[PDB]
Amino acid sequence: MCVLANATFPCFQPPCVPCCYENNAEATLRMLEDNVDRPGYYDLLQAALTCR
Amino acid sequence: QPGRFGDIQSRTVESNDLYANTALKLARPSPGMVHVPYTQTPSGFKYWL
Amino acid sequence: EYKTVVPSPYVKCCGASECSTKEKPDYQCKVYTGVYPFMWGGAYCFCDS
Amino acid sequence: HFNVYKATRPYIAYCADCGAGHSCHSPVAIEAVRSEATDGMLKIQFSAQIGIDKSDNHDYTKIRYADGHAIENAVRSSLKVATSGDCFVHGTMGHFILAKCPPGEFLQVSIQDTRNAVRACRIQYHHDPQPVGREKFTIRPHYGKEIPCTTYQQTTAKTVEEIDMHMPPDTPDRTLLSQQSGNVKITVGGKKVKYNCTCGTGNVGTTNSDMTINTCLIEQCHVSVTDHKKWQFNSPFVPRADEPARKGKVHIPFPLDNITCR
Amino acid sequence: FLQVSIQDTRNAVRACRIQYHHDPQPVGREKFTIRPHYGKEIPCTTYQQTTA
Ligand SMILES: *[C@@H]1O[C@H](CO)[C@@H](O[C@@H]2O[C@H](CO)[C@@H](O[C@@H]3O[C@H](CO)[C@@H](O)[C@H](O)[C@@H]3O)[C@H](O)[C@H]2NC(C)=O)[C@H](O)[C@H]1NC(C)=O
Ligand SMILES: *[C@@H]1O[C@H](CO)[C@@H](O[C@@H]2O[C@H](CO)[C@@H](O[C@@H]3O[C@H](CO)[C@@H](O)[C@H](O)[C@@H]3O)[C@H](O)[C@H]2NC(C)=O)[C@H](O)[C@H]1NC(C)=O
Repeated sequence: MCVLANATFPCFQPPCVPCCYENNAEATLRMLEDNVDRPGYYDLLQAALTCR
Repeated sequence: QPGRFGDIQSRTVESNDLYANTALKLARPSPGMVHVPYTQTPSGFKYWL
Repeated sequence: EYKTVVPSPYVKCCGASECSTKEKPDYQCKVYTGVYPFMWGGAYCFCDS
Repeated sequence: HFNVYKATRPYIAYCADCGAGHSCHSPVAIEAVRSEATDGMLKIQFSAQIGIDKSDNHDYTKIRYADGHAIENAVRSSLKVATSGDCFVHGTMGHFILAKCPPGEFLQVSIQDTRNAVRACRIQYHHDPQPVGREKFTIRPHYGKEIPCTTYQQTTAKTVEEIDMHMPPDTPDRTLLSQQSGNVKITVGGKKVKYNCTCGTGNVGTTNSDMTINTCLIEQCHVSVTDHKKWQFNSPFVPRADEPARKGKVHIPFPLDNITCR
Repeated sequence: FLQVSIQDTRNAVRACRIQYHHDPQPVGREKFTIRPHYGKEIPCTTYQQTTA
């Protein structure tokens, strides 16, 4: 349900997996700020900053 | 009314709408400073308690 | 008991900010002119007044 | 693991008096104090988050604090919270701290510096706890009743609470300008800075390298570091960046919970 | 009361204590404790650190 410009992806699997923050923090936070109103915000927060 | 029981009212715990009458006001910042002043009557539930 | 929410202020350097109304409980907004804020490293807003 | 604290940074705000009656921009500034638990525990917000290292790794000994757009580290000992008397620190995570204090008329928090200097902040706060029941006792007995009450627990799980975060504003600084002879030099090191000089033709913009204007003195230029990679906080003492706001969310630890007291 | 104390040369504490009623009140019309971030300026007095 989360949206990136013209992507409209499910929030479990944003297209930045893996290491969204590590590859580009700027873009990850700019995208994650755009989705504060969506109910699936916290799942996207969990998936955006979790990698090994 | 502000400062008394029921200054803010909500029709139910889950209700989305809220009535608030607390006399909130803003003031100019002091020169060379960034702080958003305000004065605002203390709570009426606390006062009632 | 209520809770007053106060966001960080918006400062425009050589500009004016136009007050925008919105539907919040007991909402308050103002714009003040001629500020020259300072921060820890110095004063930003080259623009004098 | 999860580590939400890798997108968040400590910040510098204003403290009205720093333990001496004078004001300065301090890294230990106190935001709201919450006292909505019946046993009489407080939740203070720092501006320096405690429990994580400079290098972002969890640690029970290191605490993070801002030092002039550069993050520094301090030892968990020497964290003192006090009122008229002296408080007992129960919890510790992020910006938040839990303590039980004697009645008083203010409270201050303080930590050591890297140079072993005390940095503090006190605020006026009227603390007068009253225990639940029909008696105003001070200490629990060895024989008594149990009455229900509430506190803050030490769980740091999903909490259903909010903090608004946002990108920090462009911090101004004037230590980066050097005038040699009719030319200016701007220092570097991994920080892209903005400049606006009223000397000649169009010479504004951002940079990651030194240059020489060769024209004017330092009375016309300035530097604003634009560290823009990680969230800080939505604090009324630091300005915003853009007109319609950007915003974010982070859960806070220590939720309110039901217990019984004797 | 108040006392003043210091360590000795042999690392012993030496103290002296007197009875003194201390009850300061700020200048103005409010009995506050800590200065606020927003208020007025009222003239007062102090002891300076100059030794001239
Ligand atoms: C870099 O700093 C300079 C200040 O030296 C900024 O220039 C200032 O820009 C504002 C807005 O364009 C000017 O205000 C204008 O004033 C004229 C009257 O002369 C009025 O007709 C306009 O409607 C507007 O109010 C301001 O005068 C100008 N300062 C000077 C000395 O000319 C510049 O904007 C800064 N650059 C950036 C990117 O922020
Ligand atoms: C301390 O314990 C009391 C007593 O249980 C808590 O009050 C109760 O909290 C529950 C939370 O689930 C409430 O249940 C709710 O009931 C509504 C009914 O419309 C339901 O729609 C919700 O989904 C939810 O299940 C309950 O109403 C509430 N009050 C009672 C039982 O009188 C209190 O929250 C506890 N305090 C804490 C945990 O800090």
